Parts: sequence; structure tokens; C-alpha cells
Amino acid sequence: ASKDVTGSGEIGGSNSTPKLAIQTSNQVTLTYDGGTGHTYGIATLHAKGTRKYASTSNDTKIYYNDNTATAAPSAPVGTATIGGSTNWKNAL
Amino acid sequence: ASKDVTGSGEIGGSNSTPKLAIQTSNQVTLTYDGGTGHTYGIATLHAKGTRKYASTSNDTKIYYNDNTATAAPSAPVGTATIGGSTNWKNAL
Amino acid sequence: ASKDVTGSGEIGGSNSTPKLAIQTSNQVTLTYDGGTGHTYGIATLHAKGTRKYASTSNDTKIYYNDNTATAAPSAPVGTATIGGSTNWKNAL
Amino acid sequence: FTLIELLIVVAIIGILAAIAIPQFAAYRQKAFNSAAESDLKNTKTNLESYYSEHQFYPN
Amino acid sequence: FTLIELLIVVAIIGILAAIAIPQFAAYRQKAFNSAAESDLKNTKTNLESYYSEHQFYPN
Amino acid sequence: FTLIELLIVVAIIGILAAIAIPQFAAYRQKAFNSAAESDLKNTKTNLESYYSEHQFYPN
Repeated sequence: ASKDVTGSGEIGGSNSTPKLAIQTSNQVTLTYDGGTGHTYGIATLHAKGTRKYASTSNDTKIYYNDNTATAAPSAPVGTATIGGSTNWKNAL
Repeated sequence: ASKDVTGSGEIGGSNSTPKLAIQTSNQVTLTYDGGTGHTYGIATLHAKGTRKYASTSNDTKIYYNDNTATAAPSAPVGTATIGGSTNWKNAL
Repeated sequence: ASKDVTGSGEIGGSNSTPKLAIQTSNQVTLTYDGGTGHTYGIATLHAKGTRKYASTSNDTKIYYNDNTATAAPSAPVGTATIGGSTNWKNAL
Repeated sequence: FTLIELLIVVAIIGILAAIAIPQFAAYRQKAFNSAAESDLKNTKTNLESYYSEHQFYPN
Repeated sequence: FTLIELLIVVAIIGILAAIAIPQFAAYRQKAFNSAAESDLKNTKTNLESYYSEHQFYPN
Repeated sequence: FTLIELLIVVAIIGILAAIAIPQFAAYRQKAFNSAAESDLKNTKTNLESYYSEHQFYPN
């Protein structure tokens, strides 16, 4: 799914899998999508911020976009880079 | 034990273990409890202050409480978070 | 050596080593001693001042003495704190 | 103690109180963005940590 | 040089000396709390440094 | 316009000109000491910066 988190929270747990506890900073919101489990898609946006950093398992650097509303990167289906897409590629 | 320190002082040393020297700021008091040795519990309170910051080995952020008298966090017995307790959870 | 500096000047350079340029404030005099190179000993005294701040590589805070003539801290020979000596220990 | 001096004092106070302070909203937004960056990096590290005990990412 | 002018000067001095200065106790308490915060963070770093030479925290 | 009023004016001027101004030498010495402090801190930062390009402090 797309279970977001802020402050302290829990991530994953479907199909009775173990769930880890993710604790972010003061008031930063994080959007997560785990897909089937092979890959992950992360995103980050401060509440009073002007950037929306995001990345993915297959990528090798953090990408940002100055819109703070560019949805979130879904889990890529196999070795698929997200740096270069329309909603991204403003490379850090 | 609960050997506190202020200014310059020494921490630990039981069972002939090596002891490190901790030097704090001007007039800030620090309360430390090392337990058996696996974990640590730290705390901090300025003399003319209005907050009592504290944390622990298993935690991932500093927690405060606006009472300046909320005892101190003892060493947790195994992967036990202190952020959420009654004397704490006013997350930074 | 004990090459002091004031205004704009140069520090070090022995044994054909690279020399950095240190530029202090308006009329503050700084006394430096680099020793062999492992450690450094710094000091500071304003011309029309009433304090002589000083520190060292192994220390963790600035120490002062209300004499404005307490020589300067030489380079300590190995992990030797200067806070506690007779010419110092008036901790900031 | 002279009415001229007090008027000059008022003028100088008015001159000094009009100093343009630096912009602060952007200054704080810098720290907010840095916090977001650090949180994302730590989240990546934690996810790769989880991928060690088991052989699949969360969910 | 006129008794009216000196009285007006006294009135203006009394007006100017009553200016409400900003609160300072809280301003200094801010610095004290920041010092406490920095001390705690440095203590955490030092403890994790000690945990490298040996394999146990102090005590 | 009366010799009494001018004498009272002189008396009030003498009263007002004797006001004890605050001490200024110590006030400036505060700024001098703060400058010394900042210079020492910046010197420490610069020395640790130099210790990054090479593996020894100056000299």
C-alpha cells in the first residue's frame, strides 16, 4: 500500500510479516510503498518545507522536485530507475 | 549506579573497567546510568533552565519534559524505548 | 615555535610544509605553538581587554584567566589536558 | 538636557530602528529541508538493515 | 534658556525613559536550553565512541 | 523675562547636567572580550580545517 508515517509509526506487516518501527524527525512526513517486497519507494516532505525528496531501491541518489505535491514514487517493477521521469530528474 | 556529573568529571569504572572523562558545559548537570553495560540512560538539565532533555541507547531522538524534576531514564533492559512513557513522550 | 599573529598573518611553514593564512579581528593578538604537528596550543588576548582565553587540541572547552599575562599554552605532548593547571582552570 | 539634543536622539533612534533585518523564513526553510534530507537517508539505511534479517523489504 | 523649554525637556526625558525593554529572562533561558541540548548530543557521541575501543558502555 | 525665572533656569540646568552617565569602559571591554572569544573559536575551526587536507597541524 501507501502507508505514510510521521513522528513515530509502523511500516509493513502484511501477510503476517515482521514489521519494523520507523521514527522520523519532529514534523516530517514520509510516504512509503513496499510493493510485493522486492523493491521499495520512499519519499519525504517537511510540513513547512519547499522540497519533496524521494528515492527508490534501484536508484543511487536522492531526487527532489520543487512542487511539494508530486505524488510519490511507487515501487518499481524490476531494476527500474526513477531518476529521469517527468515528476523527477531535478537531480540533487 | 546513577553517578551524575557537572563541569568536568569521570563516568564508570566498576569491575576495574576503563573509565572515560566527560566534560560538560559551564553549569549543566548530567545524570547517567550505565546499568550492566549493554545499554545507557542519559539525561540533561541546565541549572537555570526550564527543560530536562533525556534519551537512551535504544531510542533515536532526544525527549524533553517541562518539569525539570522528572527523575532520569534508567538503563532499559533490552531494546526498550523510553519515548512514550508517562514521564516523557513530549517528543522534540 | 611561538609565532604570534595579529591582524593578518601566516602560521607554520617549517620543513617546507604548506602554510595557512590566519586573519584575526581588528586588534586581537593570537599566540600559537604547533609543536611537532600532532597537537596545537592556541591563545587569545585583546589589546584593550581584561581576559586571556586559551585552549588546546586535546581539550574540549575554552579556558580563561584574568591576568592577561599568563604566558601561553604550549603544545601538549600527547592527550594532555590544559584545563586544571595553575595558570588556568578558571573554566568558562 | 537641551531640547535640541533630545530631538536629535529621537532622530537617531528612528534611524537605527529601521535597519533591515535578514530574511528568516528562508533561513528556517533551509533547516527544514535538511531535516527532510537526513530523514530520507536514515530511512534508506533502516530499510536496508531490515533487508538483512529477512530476505524481503517491508510489505 | 527658558523655563518652559526645560520643563518640556524633563517631560520628554520621562517619556523616553519609560520604554518597555524586551524580556530577557526567557532570552537567556533559550541559550541555557540550547547548551543542555548540545551537551546531551555530545555525551551520546562520546558514549558511542567509547563503545568502539571496548564492547560495553561505561559501568 | 524675570530675573527670578532665569536664575531658576540656571539652577535646573545645573541639576540636569550632573546626571550620572553609565560606565562605558567596562561596556567596551565586554565587546573586546567577545571579539577575542570569537577569534579563538574561529582559529580552532580553521586549524581543524587544515588538519583535513594534510595529516598534521601547522608546523
